Amino acid sequence: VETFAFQAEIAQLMSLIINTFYSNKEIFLRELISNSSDALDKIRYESLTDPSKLDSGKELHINLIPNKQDRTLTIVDTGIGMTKADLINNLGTIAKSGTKAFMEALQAGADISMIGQFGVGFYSAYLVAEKVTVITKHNDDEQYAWESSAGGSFTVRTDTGEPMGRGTKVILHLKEDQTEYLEERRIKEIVKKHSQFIGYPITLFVE
Amino acid sequence: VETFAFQAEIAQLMSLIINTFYSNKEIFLRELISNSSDALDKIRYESLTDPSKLDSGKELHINLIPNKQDRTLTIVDTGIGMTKADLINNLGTIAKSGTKAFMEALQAGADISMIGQFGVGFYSAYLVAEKVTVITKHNDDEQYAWESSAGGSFTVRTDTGEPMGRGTKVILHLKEDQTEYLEERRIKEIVKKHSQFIGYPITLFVE
Ligand SMILES: CC(C)c1cc(C(=O)N2CCc3ccccc3C2)c(O)cc1O
Ligand SMILES: CC(C)c1cc(C(=O)N2CCc3ccccc3C2)c(O)cc1O
Repeated sequence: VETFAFQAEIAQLMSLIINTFYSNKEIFLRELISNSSDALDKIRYESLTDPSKLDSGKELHINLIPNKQDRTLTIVDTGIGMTKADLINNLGTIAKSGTKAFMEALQAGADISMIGQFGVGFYSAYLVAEKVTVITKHNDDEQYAWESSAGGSFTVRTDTGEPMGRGTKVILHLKEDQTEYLEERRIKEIVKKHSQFIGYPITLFVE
Repeated sequence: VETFAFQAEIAQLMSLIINTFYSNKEIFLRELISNSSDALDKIRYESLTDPSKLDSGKELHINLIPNKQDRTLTIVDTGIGMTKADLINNLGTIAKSGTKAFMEALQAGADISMIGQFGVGFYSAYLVAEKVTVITKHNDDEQYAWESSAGGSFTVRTDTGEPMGRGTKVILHLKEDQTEYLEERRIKEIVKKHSQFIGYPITLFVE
């Protein structure tokens, strides 16, 4: 288990998300699904010119898995996945994101729902989750587990639990008062409201 | 001068944009600026780990250049730019875009303003332009000019006019009835309405 610090501005953004009063939390799901879609776009695109990249799974889809007993909502995709390095650079640093622009926007009148415009939508997970686990598998690396309850750090370790094939799985350990998002009709409502046009099957599992 | 065919679905999307009655054309600028921003994000990001990528220009900005005499609106950025190959793959084929999802969305109630959600916002240029020229320079290639008046094809050639350094320049040869978008106050209005939060300076040139 390796423990890393978030880049300062990331930590600041996370704090903002966790601490700002903002009721319209449901947008977290849209942003996660949107990331999934992007990742699926990427493998689809690369696999045009190299079909062997599908050897780890041809089906391109997104699964939504609620679990009331564990109080978790899991979003799984069969997208391109992330290597260890992608994982650490993309989740722990500003990278190609508009972290700064977002935080500045928030001061100039913008609202949190616009987070996706700035390439940092993943962190909206922290509107509803006390902890977030990201399990990922890229064709070019082994399976890794990223994890963070915020507070300025995250961990990365190899994951030898259930091999995934290829893709990314985001496990949301929900806050106590956010169990709303484990309810079939609530989830259905949100997907219809915000993600009806996504170009990949979205399957909502039942319990 | 090499002449290429658009991938069928691209050609179909372009036709849709050109032929669909849709008054809210001003969104074209938002989408172009958004592409610019993304491209600037990318060079910013790569230049963290390799500062020599800025040798071709350290300033990261977007310029808006109207020209009433030529009836053109030009959008210039100092982003990462595109190689010849990126140019041909990214503008001529579906690539990583949601072209299909967009066109399907349009049938299921979506509207053209949502084009950006599907990674094909560039083509909104054809709401206002009869022709679009894209001049680009990536650190890893020479300067190239892409061009298309739609109708199913585009051309690519080396550009030895004015070297750019690094970046992408989108020249919009406006349709006769769209000279609206050469007016300083109109442009100002649109940038404020749709692109106020972009994280790079946007400079509007005067004539
Ligand atoms: C944890 C967040 C950030 C996240 C990342 C991915 C992912 O694997 N990439 C892989 C690389 C890539 C390439 C293009 C577009 C998006 C992505 C995201 C995903 O599928 C879902 C997610 O919710
Ligand atoms: C003609 C359209 C498509 C377009 C492309 C670019 C561009 O150079 N890339 C370069 C590669 C890249 C990488 C990440 C995000 C966007 C972009 C767009 C741009 O700066 C502006 C544009 O309006």
